[PDB]
This record gives sequence, C-alpha cells and structure tokens, in this order.
Amino acid sequence: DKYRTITGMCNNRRSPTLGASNRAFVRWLPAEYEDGFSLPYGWTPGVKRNGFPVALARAVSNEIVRFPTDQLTPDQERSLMFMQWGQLLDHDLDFTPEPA
Amino acid sequence: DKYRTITGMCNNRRSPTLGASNRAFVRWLPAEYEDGFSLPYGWTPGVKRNGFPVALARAVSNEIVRFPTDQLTPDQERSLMFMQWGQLLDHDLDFTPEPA
Amino acid sequence: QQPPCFPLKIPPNDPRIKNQADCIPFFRSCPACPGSNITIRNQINALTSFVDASMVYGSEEPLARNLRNMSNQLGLLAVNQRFQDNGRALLPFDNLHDDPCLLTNRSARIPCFLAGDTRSSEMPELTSMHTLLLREHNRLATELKSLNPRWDGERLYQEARKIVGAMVQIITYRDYLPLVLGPTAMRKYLPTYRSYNDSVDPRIANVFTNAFRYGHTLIQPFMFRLDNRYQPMEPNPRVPLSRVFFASWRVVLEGGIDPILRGLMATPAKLNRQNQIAVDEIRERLFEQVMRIGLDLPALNMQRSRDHGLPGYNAWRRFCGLPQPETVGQLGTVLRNLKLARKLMEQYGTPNNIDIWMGGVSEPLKRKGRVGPLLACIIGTQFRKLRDGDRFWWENEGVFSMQQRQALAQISLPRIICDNTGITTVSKNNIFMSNSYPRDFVNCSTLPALNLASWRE
Amino acid sequence: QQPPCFPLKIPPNDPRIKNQADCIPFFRSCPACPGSNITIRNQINALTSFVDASMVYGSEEPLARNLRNMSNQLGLLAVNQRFQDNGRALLPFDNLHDDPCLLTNRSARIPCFLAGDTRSSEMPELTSMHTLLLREHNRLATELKSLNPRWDGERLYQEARKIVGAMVQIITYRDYLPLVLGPTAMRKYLPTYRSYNDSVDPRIANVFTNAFRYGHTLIQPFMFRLDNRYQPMEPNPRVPLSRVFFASWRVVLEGGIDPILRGLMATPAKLNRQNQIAVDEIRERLFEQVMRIGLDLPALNMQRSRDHGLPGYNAWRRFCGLPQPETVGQLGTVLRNLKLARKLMEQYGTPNNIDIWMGGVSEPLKRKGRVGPLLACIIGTQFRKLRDGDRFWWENEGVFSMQQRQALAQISLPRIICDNTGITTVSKNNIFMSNSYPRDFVNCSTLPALNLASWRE
Amino acid sequence: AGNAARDNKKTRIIPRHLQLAVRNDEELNKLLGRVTIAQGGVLPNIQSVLLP
Amino acid sequence: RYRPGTVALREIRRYQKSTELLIRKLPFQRLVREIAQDFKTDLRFQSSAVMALQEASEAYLVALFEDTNLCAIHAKRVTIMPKDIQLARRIRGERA
Amino acid sequence: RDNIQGITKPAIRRLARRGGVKRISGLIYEETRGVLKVFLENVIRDAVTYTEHAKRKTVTAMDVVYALKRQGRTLYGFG
Ligand SMILES: *[C@@H]1O[C@H](CO[C@@H]2O[C@@H](C)[C@@H](O)[C@@H](O)[C@@H]2O)[C@@H](O[C@@H]2O[C@H](CO)[C@@H](O[C@@H]3O[C@H](CO[C@H]4O[C@H](CO)[C@@H](O)[C@H](O)[C@@H]4O)[C@@H](O)[C@H](O[C@H]4O[C@H](CO)[C@@H](O)[C@H](O)[C@@H]4O)[C@@H]3O)[C@H](O)[C@H]2NC(C)=O)[C@H](O)[C@H]1NC(C)=O
Ligand SMILES: *[C@@H]1O[C@H](CO[C@@H]2O[C@@H](C)[C@@H](O)[C@@H](O)[C@@H]2O)[C@@H](O[C@@H]2O[C@H](CO)[C@@H](O[C@@H]3O[C@H](CO[C@H]4O[C@H](CO)[C@@H](O)[C@H](O)[C@@H]4O)[C@@H](O)[C@H](O)[C@@H]3O)[C@H](O)[C@H]2NC(C)=O)[C@H](O)[C@H]1NC(C)=O
Ligand code: HEM
Ligand code: HEM
Ligand SMILES: *[C@@H]1O[C@H](CO)[C@@H](O)[C@H](O)[C@H]1NC(C)=O
Repeated sequence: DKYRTITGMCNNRRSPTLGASNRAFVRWLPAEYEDGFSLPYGWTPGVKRNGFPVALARAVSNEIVRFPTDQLTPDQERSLMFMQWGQLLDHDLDFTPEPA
Repeated sequence: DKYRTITGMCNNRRSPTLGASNRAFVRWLPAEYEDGFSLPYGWTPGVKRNGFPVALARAVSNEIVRFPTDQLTPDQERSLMFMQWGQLLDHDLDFTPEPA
Repeated sequence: QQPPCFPLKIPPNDPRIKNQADCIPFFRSCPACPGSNITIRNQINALTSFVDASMVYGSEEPLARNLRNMSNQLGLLAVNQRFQDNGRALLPFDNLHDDPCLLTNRSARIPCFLAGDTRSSEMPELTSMHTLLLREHNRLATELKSLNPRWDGERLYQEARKIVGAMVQIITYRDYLPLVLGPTAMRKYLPTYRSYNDSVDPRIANVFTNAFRYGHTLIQPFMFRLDNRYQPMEPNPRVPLSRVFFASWRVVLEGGIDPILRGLMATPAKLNRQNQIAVDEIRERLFEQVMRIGLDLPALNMQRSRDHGLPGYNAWRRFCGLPQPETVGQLGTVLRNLKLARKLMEQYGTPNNIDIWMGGVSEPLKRKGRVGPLLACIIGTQFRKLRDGDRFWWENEGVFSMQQRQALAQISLPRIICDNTGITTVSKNNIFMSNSYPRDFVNCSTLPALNLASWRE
Repeated sequence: QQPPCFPLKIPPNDPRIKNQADCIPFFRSCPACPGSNITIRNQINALTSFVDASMVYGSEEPLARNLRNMSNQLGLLAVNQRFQDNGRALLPFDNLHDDPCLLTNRSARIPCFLAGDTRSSEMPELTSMHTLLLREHNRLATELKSLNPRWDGERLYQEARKIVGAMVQIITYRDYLPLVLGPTAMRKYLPTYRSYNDSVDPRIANVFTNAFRYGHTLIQPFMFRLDNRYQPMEPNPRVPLSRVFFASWRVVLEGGIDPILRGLMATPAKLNRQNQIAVDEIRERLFEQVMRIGLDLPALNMQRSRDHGLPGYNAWRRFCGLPQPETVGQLGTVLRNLKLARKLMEQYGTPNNIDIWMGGVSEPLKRKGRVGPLLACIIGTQFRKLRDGDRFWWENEGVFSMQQRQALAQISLPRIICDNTGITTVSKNNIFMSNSYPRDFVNCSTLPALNLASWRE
Repeated sequence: AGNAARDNKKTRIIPRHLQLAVRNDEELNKLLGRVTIAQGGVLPNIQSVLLP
Repeated sequence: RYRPGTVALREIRRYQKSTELLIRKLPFQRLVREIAQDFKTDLRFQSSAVMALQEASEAYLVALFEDTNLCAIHAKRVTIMPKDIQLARRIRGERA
Repeated sequence: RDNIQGITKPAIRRLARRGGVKRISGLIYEETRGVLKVFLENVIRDAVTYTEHAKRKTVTAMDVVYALKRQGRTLYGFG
C-alpha cells in the first residue's frame, strides 16, 4: 500500500471494488423509467410522465436556451482557466461509455 | 387504481417497479465479498478477512449457541403466537430463492 | 465444492458429526444478474415487499388465478376437495415432483399443502394460521355477498382481499411490533402516521432477511396440543419438534387445527438469554426425516449472511449510530457480559468480523422488548419504510371511508380465532402477551364481531 | 429508433433543421447488465472515482503501460516522436480505425492525441493541459532521479505520479471548489479535514455526471491566442469554436500550446444569466465538420438525463432538503423570475418533470458562487465523499511526511505553467480569478518553487 | 439521556445530557415546553443567514 | 489579524457547547439584594435562591436574544437592534 | 447603589453569543439591563410575598421556585 494502484482496486480494504474502474454507478435515488426498468421517457409516443406529455429536449433548448449571441456578457471575476480546469477535473472523475 | 395488484407493480407511480416481486434487494451498505463482487468469505482456504481468519460457522454455532436443553427458561410475558405471527409476517415480506 | 453449492465445513471434535469428510448441504442464492464482472452480486425477492396478506393470495398472476374458486361466481378461495376439519375448509393439496411431505410418513401419503407461499407446510402451526386466514377470507366473502347481492365474483374477491390485508396490517402494527421493539424503539422508529410519502423506498433491505431471523431464538423444542378444556390432548400431548417438520398428515389426520391453535394461544415461548440462544432440536435435528443428515439453523443463518456479503457487526453498529467496540473490554461492556465477549473474540478475532445474526442476538434485550438495539434499529427502519411507502395503507385517505376505518379499528386476533374455528375460549387482548390458563381467557361471547354494515352499496 | 439508437426528435418550426424527417444522432449508454428482466438498468463508469490524475496515467493496466516510456530506467512518460513545441515535450499520437482529427483537416494529416482519457483531443485547450501535466511529471521524475541516483524507473515513476496526484488534489480543493460553491456552501458541505473514513462510499453518483455539466454554461464562443506581449496573435487571433472541435493540427502546426495557455489566463469567462444560458456555437454547430450535422449540447444533456432515468427537479429538491415548488408562483419565487418560470411551466407542464440539468442551471447563482443551491449541494456532497473516502489523500497521515506536506502546500498553478512552458508573465494567485492584463500579472520569478529536498533518501 | 451520554463518550448522566435528550425529541420538547433545566445549556443552532 | 465575524462565530460555537453561567455571581447577588431591598428590609437570601434566580434570568435572556435574532434576520439585517427586542417582547405579550 | 451596572457589556455579549447572535449594536445593553431589572423585580416580589406569608425572614429556594412556576416558568433542579 506504499503507492496507489492503477485500476483503483483495493483502495477500500473492506470493499476493494468500491470506487474502482469499469464498475456501475451508485444511485442516490431510484431510477425513473417509462416501463419501470429499462425504457426512457419519450421512447414510446403517446405515453405521459406523471400525467403530462413528455416535452422534446430539442424543443426545450429551442424555446428557452436560445438567445442572440451579441447579448453575451463576460465575467469580471473569473477566467477561462476556470472552465478548463472544470473540464479537466470532470474527465478525471467519470466517463460513461456507449456502444460503437 | 381501486385495488392492489397481484404482482405488486404500479404501487409507486413514479417508479412502478419499486416494491414489486422478482426484483433485486436494496443494499443499505455496500457488499463485502471475498474477491470484491462474487465470492463469499471462506470460499477459498488460506484467505483471511480484515487481517483475521474466517471462523467456520458450524464451529462457532457449536461453541456459542449450544446449550443444554434441560435449562430452558419459559417466557412468562409472551406466548407461542408471538413466534408464529412473526414467521407468518416474515413469509409475507420476503423470500430468497435458490436453484434446485 | 462447486457453484452453486457452498457446503458447510465440519470442525474437528464435532459433538454430532464424528466424520469430517461430510458436510452440511447448502446452496447459494440465485444472483440478480446471472454472471457478470461489472455488477456486484445481488439477491432476488420473490414476494411483494408490502404487508398485503401475500401469504394467501400469492405474488404471481398464475398462482393467484390458480388459488381461486373459479367454478362459482361467489369469489371464494379454493379449498381441499378430499378432507375437511369437522366440516370446515382445509388448504388445497399440491403436486410437486419431489414432495417432502410424503417422506415424513410413508403410510399416510398426504402431499404438501398449496397456498400463496411455498413454505406453508413446514410445521402444522403455519398450516393452521394459513387455514385460519383462508377461512376468514371465505367467511368475509360470503357475508359481503349476502349484504350486497348485486356484486360479481371478482368484486367480492377483491373486497375480501382488501379487508384481510387491512386486518393483517392492523394486527401487526398494533400488537406485534410494540412487543418486539419495545416502547422506546417503537416510538423512535415508528412515529404517528401522517400521510402517504411517495418518496419513501418500500423495498426490502438485504440485511433484513438476516436481521428478522431473531425469531429462531424463540422456538420451543416441542409442539403442544390441547383439548376443549385446555388439557393435554392424548395421544402425544407434546410432540418433539424434529418429528413435525413437513408433517402435514398431523393436520388432516389428527383432529385438525383446533388443538394446534389452542396450544399456540396457551403456551409460553422461550426466553432469549446470552447463555441460551437456540435449542438443540433446530440446531442438530432440523429436517432430520427429509434429508440424510440434520441441519444447523444458526450455522445456516450465518453462512447465508456470509453468502449475501453482508458487512460485519461493527459496520452495522456504525450504521445505526451506536458505538463500535474494538477490544475485548469494550465488547464486554457493550454486551454487558465478559464470558460471551471473550468467546466471541476467541472465535472471530475481532468485533468487525462478527456476523450480523450472532451480533444481533448476543446483545442484551431492550426494556419490555425482545431484540437488541441494533436489531431494533434495523427492524424499525424497515417497517417504517414499509408503512410510509405504501399507497394502499389502511389509514391512507381514499382506501377506506371513515366508517370503514372505525369498523376496522375494532378487529382483533381472538375474534378471528373464535369466529372461524371451534374454539370457544380465547385469550384476552394482545394474544402475544397472555399465555396462562385460565387466568386471562374469555368466553369469546364478550368480544364484539366485525361490523360490515358500512360496506353497503 | 431501433436500439441502441435514441435519436432526438425535431419539433416543427425549428430555426435550424427544416426537414422534420431528420434526427439528431444519439446512442444510449452501455447497461451494467446487458439483457435482464430483473435488475433496474444502470450505467457503467469506466474511470476511477478518485482525484488521482487519471487523465495522464490512464485507468487500466494495458493503456497505462502503453503510456509509459519503457525504453530507459528514468521512469518517464512517452512523448511525441515526430513533433516538438520549441524543444518541449508533446503528447504521443494515437492510432484509430476512424480518426476525427484527420477528418477536421485532411491537408495536415495530424491524428488525435493519445493520453489517459480518450477525449483529450476535443480542443487545443485540453491538449495543452495534458501536455502541461506530462511535462510537469517528466520534470519531477528528472529532478528526483538527479536528487536520488540510486532509484529505478518504477520508483521514480510512482513517486512522480504521487506528487502529481497530490498537486491536482491541492489545486482543486484549494482554488476551484471555493469559487464554485461559494464560502457559505464551502463551509456547509466541505468542512475542514478531520481524518479518514473508510465507511464513506467513494463511488460517483449517477446524477453527478449531469449536475457537473454546469460548465457548459461557461463556454465562450471563441478560442483566443495571445503572443508574448499578451496581444492578439496573428493570423486568426479569435477563432470560432466550431473550427476547433477535434482539431489537433492547431497545436502542432500553429505555434504550440503557449499562446493557448496565455489566452486561457487572460480571457474572462462567460457569465451565467437566466436569459443567457448557453451560446449558439455549442448549441447549433457542435462537431459540424466531424459529423454530418451539428449537435445540440443542452438538448444532448437533457436527453442523456432522460436516458439515465434521473428523477425530476422536485425529487432532487426534496433530496437536498429544499422547498419543492408546485405552481407557477412558487416556481417563480424560487427562481426569482416569472418569465422563465412561465416558459418552463408551459414547456414541461409541471415542476416534477423539469430536467435536473435545466433546473440546476435555471436557479439563481449563490453569493460569490457559480451554482445554485441544488447543484452546489450535489457537487459538495460528491466531492466531500471523494475526499473523505480516499485512503491516499495527501493530508491523510502516513501518505506524506510533515516536511513533504509543508513543501507541497506552497504549490501553485502559475508556478507549474511558468516552469513547464516558456511563459514569463503569469497571473497572480487564484488564477481562476485574475483575468486582466497587466492589472494582476507578475514576472513569475517571485513565485516560490517546489522544494524536493524533503524527498531525499 | 443515557443514549446522549453514550454518544458523548461519557459514563455518568449530567443535566446537560437531560437537556439534550429533552430538546431533541419532539413529543418530549412539547411536553416540557415551559420548563428550564438547571445547568442544561442550549441546543446548538446557528441561523444560515448569519453564516459566511 | 482575523476578519470581523470569525471570532464571533467561534464564540457562538464555544458558548453553545458549554453549560457554565455567563454572569458573575457576586454582582448578580448584589443586584438581587438591591432589588429585594424595596419590598422588605433586612432580608436574608439562601445561596440556592440566588442560584435559581441567576439560572432563570440567564435562560430568559437567552430565549429573548434568540427571538431578537429572528426578528433582526426577518428585517434583512445581521445586527441586533433595540427595536427587535421591543418587537419580540410585544409579540410574546410581555410589554403588550 | 448602582449594581445594575454590574451586568457588564462582555456578559451581555456572552449571553447574546449563546443565543446565536453574530453582531451586536452598542445601544442594546441598556435595553437588556432594563428587561433584566423588570424580570427580576417581578420574580423577587412574588418570592418575597411567598416568604412573608410564611412568617419568615429568609428567602428560600422553594419560594423562588414557586414564584417562577406561578408565572409559567417552571424550573427543575431546586425542589
Ligand atoms: C418524504 O420522505 C422523504 C424520505 O424520507 C426518508 O425515509 C423515511 C422512511 C424517514 O426515515 C425519513 O426521515 C427519511 O428522510 C423525505 O425526504 C428526505 O428529506 C431529508 C431532509 O430534507 C433529506 O436529507 C437531506 O439530504 C442531503 C444529504 O443527506 C445525505 O445524503 C447523502 C446521499 O447518499 C448521504 O450519503 C449522506 O448521509 C447525507 O447526509 C442534505 O441536503 C441534507 O443535509 C443537510 O440538511 C439541512 C440543509 O438545510 C441542514 O440542516 C443539515 O445540517 C444538513 O447540512 C439532508 O440530510 C433526505 O435526503 C430526503 N430523502 C429523499 C429520499 O428524498 C421527505 O422530506 C418526506 N416528505 C415529507 C413531506 O415529510
Ligand atoms: C464516517 O462517516 C460515516 C458516514 O457518514 C456519511 O458520510 C459523510 C461523508 C457525511 O456526509 C455524513 O453526514 C454521512 O452520514 C458516519 O457514520 C454515519 O453515522 C450516522 C449518524 O450516526 C448514521 O446515520 C444514522 O442512520 C440511521 C438511519 O438510517 C438512514 O438510512 C436508512 C437507509 O438508507 C434510511 O431509513 C434513512 O436514510 C436513514 O436516515 C439511524 O440510526 C440514525 O437516525 C442516523 O441517521 C449513518 O448511517 C452512518 N453512516 C454509515 C455509512 O454507516 C461516521 O460517523 C463517520 N466517522 C467518523 C469517525 O467521523
Ligand atoms: C468547453 C467546451 C466543452 C465541450 C465542447 C464539451 C462537450 C461535451 C460533449 C459533447 C459531451 C457529451 C454529452 C453526452 O454524451 O450527453 C460532454 C460530456 C460531459 N461534459 Fe462537456 N464539454 C465542454 C465543457 C465542459 C465543462 C467545462 C464541464 C464541467 C465543468 C463539462 C461537463 C461534462 C460532463 C460531466 C460530461 C459527462 C457526460 C457523460 O459522462 O456521459 N463539459 N462534453
Ligand atoms: C418456528 C420454527 C421455524 C423453523 C423450523 C424455521 C426454519 C427455517 C429455515 C430452515 C430457513 C432456511 C434458512 C436458510 O436456508 O438460510 C428459514 C428461513 C428464514 N427464517 Fe425461519 N424458521 C422458523 C421460524 C422463524 C421465525 C419465527 C422467524 C422470524 C420471526 C424466522 C425467520 C426467518 C427468515 C428471515 C428466513 C430467511 C428467509 C429467506 O431466506 O427467504 N423463522 N427458516
Ligand atoms: C369451491 O368450488 C367447489 C366446486 O365444486 C364448490 O363445491 C365449493 O363449495 C367451493 N368452495 C366454497 C368454500 O364454497
């Protein structure tokens, strides 16, 4: 235990697999799927989420997030290095693979 | 939504599969396996737990639980219906299947 | 030693099994994911995690449909078509490939009973309770049919099922849990009902299936049966427990379920003490007739806890907020016993390696309770989660009207016992507390019956 | 919509994509158990859940071994064998079946970079950071070898890796998080270090992978490069962000990483306002050259949150102990905005269905912070779990000596940047705050250097 | 009170433990709402507005 | 040097964890005797009586200061002012 | 005798700190002294009445306890 391992194994003596790589996430809350276990909301047209229809994510981005780019304002107390280190730390922390 | 469901599904509107049958248990604490994911302690000889050898379950049941039946102490404040209703409610709550 | 077999090794100088090459049979639980390297092993819960009287109506659609009386339109439950208990219903028979009930008595040839659970024929007491519940459901369905003649079979079945589930919930949370946890733990972990909290997880924890095994310490080494005068009924007034396992023929062919219920109601249980944990009948002669060698219930519990990969005693003590012992002196202080602490330290080597069951049953009992603080914490947490996270709780608004709730609040176990059974003398209220005859027994003519006049349509 | 494809549907009257039959590409995440009727679907984390500088050393044995320069006994890391940055090290190249870096510009023929993370070639900034970390590791290893000539390659590599991880942890927890959460949330969720819990779960939560995407609101629409005098470097000083995605040729053949770092130090970030969430460069022209059509980063975040089955806004508000709005007025009061609340209410229909990312970025920022109360709570909880549950934390006893910890406490990012590059003018302390030249820029000769004399053995 | 003392890593019971037991239980706090316990101190509570 | 508000928070944490009396005993006893001199002359006080008076007064003042802090926070302030004390006393029904 | 000034500014500051007060204005010490004087006057008047009814010249702790209890301020630990 002089140095760190490379795969994160045995960092926790009681549970060596805890916090290692290629392991499932920890769910702080129970999952909320359309059919209950393995289907997202919006997969099947005509279904409703808690009594309301599921909005399109692209539509939500279109009607809310969109704004003219000439109205952008800078931050007088931050720098781009803030965002870059945020990304670097995030890439340090997690990465969710998807099939090719 | 007038009566219960036999399978137990749809009891929770947000996650219909919560509390249903033929579903995985919920872990309050992370599992502690011999290798980390799929091996119980004592599966392989010579492997110790938390720096100490794993005691044979039969041995401790012999040296601790065992007591002469002659010295049984009746409970003056409870009846056998206590144990019977406990077992009945248990058979209500959970049942862990095993392969045949 | 090959999967899924996980046999129990035999230590040297075993009092019962002289040979060491033998092993106690044991099978690992079915994993949630059959074979993976990414997911930690998890187990399966084959029953609905609610207090919904799932013992009788099953937890799967085919079984539930197979358990009904489909031949009529009265919405009853299927009963035995070959035997009767003095003109009263009995559990239907079951067809199994390897029937264990036939091995107990080859001459009788009485197969195992069929109910909502596969373990309804372990001992005649569980069979008696199941038969009583089935009789109560049938009686409630008949009364509802008489009261409302326009209802169909399915409506009667559903209404009787709802009433039975509400009765079970009322009996449990009003009589059993206060006698287990004790007033302090009951008040701390089960406060007053407020409303339905849809954010409570109602699933059953993995440790609960090991924390709730404390009832294995309350088992008496005999089965007692009493006649109509609460006298030892002959022949065999007391039957050794090793001879009643999977013996359903003692129900059909030995007078029925009346003496079994009478013996249950009027016999003291076994006190749990730090020097007397479990009797030798369930420790050395479990399922003696069925299999080649007897099992070891405490050893089975501990090996099952090991199989599920549950943490040790110290981790669970830290989980519930209690202090964690580290040495022999601290363990002796916590357990209020030095000999037991020394034995545990010698056997395990550290308090962190103590199994959950042994740690839970070794702790001193709570005041006016029957479990230690750790087991009380786990059980209270689980039952609060079950009550609060249930939409169809009997006190939830919309499930029952106010008149229905008032009528249901007056139900009790003695009324059910003396309503659908030839018993005429029953214990006073809190059946689980009274165990002496005739000090606290009433004539069953003073307990009011359940009033269904509020169910009129 | 056949699996594993979950394309984003195009609403009518869309300003960008006129064809309704088209769809935005999208692939569902890999399930933990491929094929199951029991287990609830869960995702896979392919990287170590620790702040251990896994971006440079990888997270698996084969890739980590391939990343090391196993040609000498110096314990170094592999560098580019074809290109150099003014005589300085560069990231090694990578071989792939399909390489978007070549697709971005076919004339240069510059493949993507190989590092501990597969996404280290998205933009020149990430490559600059990775090269800086690699150069720092190489310099530390060389200095240790000169100071300790009796060590071998493995020992030097391990010591340099430990020092680099400690520096990353120090910089993060001392500069980044206090500017994210703000002093109040920093004190509430990340108190002073006490000791090492081994009972804290260090696994990364599923929601965090969305809750940490708030940086997508800090994206500027241009990439800026500055010369030695911190003046706009020509040609193309401000380049569009759509022309830098997966464009590694802007590093090797465009003056190296020093101008990129200079522009990184001396450019203000984009402020997050309720009427200005995300720029159009990442919202409409993401990976325009690499892919057939551009993507939508906020829409991708919402769709990924839906795919993971994360609960709604109100569930996470209740999880963090905050009031849960139910109507238009309550949502407006919580957000301190009625037009945005009305738009969200019209689009979603109920606050319980609002996505976690959108709800988090819609909340007003904290005092002297950059996240709302919900996002701040989630981030602080996750990072506290990471810090307390890590056995190899630098402040933990037995990992670093007192002299080593005292030496390591004096490090700074500007010192690393000035030592590993040719930059002579660096910003003052708290580089994540200083953004004006020459208001808060020093000569870099006054900043103290890390003392390795305590590492002598 | 004994649970409070045990969590405080002490053996005996002092009025501070009694005050901690009373003030941390909703029903007991309601019952002893206008009762002052000598040498009991106060429950630790700092408003979040005054926090830095 | 410490920025304002740090030592105050340290004192808040320290005094909320201890159980000792915060008023000097002899001045409080002298004040109690001075006040009681009006109702009767040549009065004798047990030590227990003075201790009980001190405990009751300290508890009352602490509760009043908690209510005053709530009143001040309501008005979007950090600094306790006499108007907050007056409002708390008026609402509680003491000076009403 | 101006012993009302014996309750010093640091004592009132400590009392406010125990109550969770972070910042204290300098004009509240007089108000606190007046409030304390009023409360003490009421309680001591009731205690002296109780003592006088019993035909005694010593104010016992029980009299103070009864005086506090009759004002809805029951005190535990003195009888
Ligand atoms: C409906 O039920 C909800 C669930 O109720 C739970 O289960 C039932 C059976 C009871 O036991 C009940 O007590 C349980 O809470 C309930 O929502 C719950 O509300 C609490 C209180 O708001 C939430 O706790 C807060 O959570 C976070 C972090 O806490 C833990 O989270 C991580 C996640 O794993 C754990 O690892 C750590 O142990 C963390 O401690 C915090 O936001 C917060 O701590 C801070 O709280 C306030 C902040 O203002 C400060 O005063 C404190 O000092 C802390 O700084 C709480 O701990 C809980 O998460 C939440 N559960 C769920 C599932 O959402 C809900 O309130 C019920 N509704 C009603 C109307 O009663
Ligand atoms: C090491 O840290 C552990 C865990 O601490 C958690 O994580 C750190 C980072 C902080 O965020 C802590 O606040 C977290 O708690 C500490 O042990 C914990 O002790 C607490 C307090 O005794 C335990 O909480 C108790 O849990 C019981 C209630 O069960 C809860 O969970 C169930 C199932 O999820 C559910 O019903 C509901 O969520 C309940 O709240 C109960 O006994 C009691 O009320 C209390 O809440 C907690 O469980 C412990 N955690 C673990 C993982 O065992 C240690 O104290 C700390 N060590 C040191 C030396 O400081
Ligand atoms: C600066 C330009 C950035 C670009 C071009 C970019 C691009 C992307 C893209 C396209 C994804 C995939 C999203 C998905 O698959 O759902 C992603 C993932 C992610 N991004 Fe960004 N990002 C940027 C900055 C940031 C920053 C600064 C942060 C945090 C501070 C961040 C946080 C995340 C996280 C947490 C993920 C995880 C998604 C997953 O694991 O599946 N991003 N990035
Ligand atoms: C009275 C006679 C009883 C007998 C003969 C008996 C027998 C058994 C046996 C052999 C098992 C299998 C354990 C294993 O294979 O690991 C079991 C399971 C179990 N028993 Fe008992 N039991 C009795 C009563 C009780 C009572 C009264 C309780 C609780 C109050 C209880 C709690 C449990 C639990 C929780 C399980 C685990 C359930 C599962 O694994 O699915 N038992 N019982
Ligand atoms: C169950 O069905 C059979 C069909 O023959 C019927 O005779 C019997 O009465 C039914 N059970 C009850 C309890 O009515």
